[PDB]
Amino acid sequence: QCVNLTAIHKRFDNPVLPIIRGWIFGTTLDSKTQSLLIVNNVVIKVCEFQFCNDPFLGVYYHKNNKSWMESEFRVYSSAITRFQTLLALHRSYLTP
Amino acid sequence: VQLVESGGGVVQPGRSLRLSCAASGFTFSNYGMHWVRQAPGKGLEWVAVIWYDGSNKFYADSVKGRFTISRDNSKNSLYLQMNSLRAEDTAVYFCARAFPDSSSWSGFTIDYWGQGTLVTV
Amino acid sequence: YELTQPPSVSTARITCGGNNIERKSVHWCQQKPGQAPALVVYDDSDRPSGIPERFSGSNSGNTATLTISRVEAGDEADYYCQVWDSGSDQVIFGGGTKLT
Ligand SMILES: *[C@@H]1O[C@H](CO[C@@H]2O[C@@H](C)[C@@H](O)[C@@H](O)[C@@H]2O)[C@@H](O[C@@H]2O[C@H](CO)[C@@H](O)[C@H](O)[C@H]2NC(C)=O)[C@H](O)[C@H]1NC(C)=O
Ligand SMILES: *[C@@H]1O[C@H](CO[C@@H]2O[C@@H](C)[C@@H](O)[C@@H](O)[C@@H]2O)[C@@H](O)[C@H](O)[C@H]1NC(C)=O
Repeated sequence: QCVNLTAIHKRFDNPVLPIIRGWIFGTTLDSKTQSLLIVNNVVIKVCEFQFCNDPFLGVYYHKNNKSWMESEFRVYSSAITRFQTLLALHRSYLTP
Repeated sequence: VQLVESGGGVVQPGRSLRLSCAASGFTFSNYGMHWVRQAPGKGLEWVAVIWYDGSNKFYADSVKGRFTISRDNSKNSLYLQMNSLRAEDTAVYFCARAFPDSSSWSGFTIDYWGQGTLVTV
Repeated sequence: YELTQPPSVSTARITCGGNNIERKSVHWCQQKPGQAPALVVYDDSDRPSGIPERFSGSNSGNTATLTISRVEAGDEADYYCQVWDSGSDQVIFGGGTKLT
């Protein structure tokens, strides 16, 4: 369920370090190690996560209803020295 | 807005075939594109979609790992490389222009369809 | 995810069932014999330019409907129901309903 995106400088660059919903903390940040996932909506889990190269929470209005917001949990495909921020991205923030 | 498929024909099982679609009448680089196939006597079956910048490629479960979708914005053209074709892959292949789906973050429906090209395996 | 719709319909109403389909946008395309499909309805009830006001629709509960009023002989085509499945990033098509 991963999507290639590469904060929003339209260019997108959200690098892993040694509008915001949460964070990913871990080492290899893949299925070979336990990683910590913190997401607000708070849900905090430690699992054998296989994270996306560009993990995020997609945000859109359900059928263009401004009173009904929905999101896509594009963070990992399966379920500390490095971390990255999980952003809330509207499609319009990435398109021309 | 027009789409023209080519590269169809007759092949044997186990062999590959590359299809292409020429786009004109619109800015190709601003739209995502779909491939859809229709076996004789059957309904429409989705094959793959590619984003306008070529960064994201999604495939139907039945073709994933065998078919590759790609685009060339400079040449205003769409390609589909089909490897290891089987008898079950006999169908008319269409290229089509994607349209944003309001119920999904980056989902698409299909707006403009080409005439399609027949591939027999 | 899959859609379910009848092989054919003789105002014509074409139904498209699914699991809580209300939460998904339903789109419809019309394919005439010997011709490519064309978009008729999108986002449940919106029409693209060129489509007659005769074409309308709705989406509620576990079913969606394409309603074609004042049906003409020129409408004798295979109408397909499709949605985007965000769970697998696939376009899901129904069997297709033929009008007569
Ligand atoms: C997300 O991208 C990865 C990596 O692909 C590279 O970067 C892209 C932005 C684009 O420039 C590609 O042409 C680059 O190759 C995709 O993983 C690759 O998938 C292809 C098959 O299509 C495979 O041959 C490569 O070996 C894969 N590379 C790696 C590192 O795994 C991935 O599929 C893309 N995700 C989606 C949904 O498209
Ligand atoms: C827009 O959405 C309004 C709110 O709907 C309710 O809250 C949302 C977040 C969901 O939980 C939904 O299932 C709930 O029913 C509706 O009251 C309103 O009618 C909607 N308007 C349109 C045009 O769809």
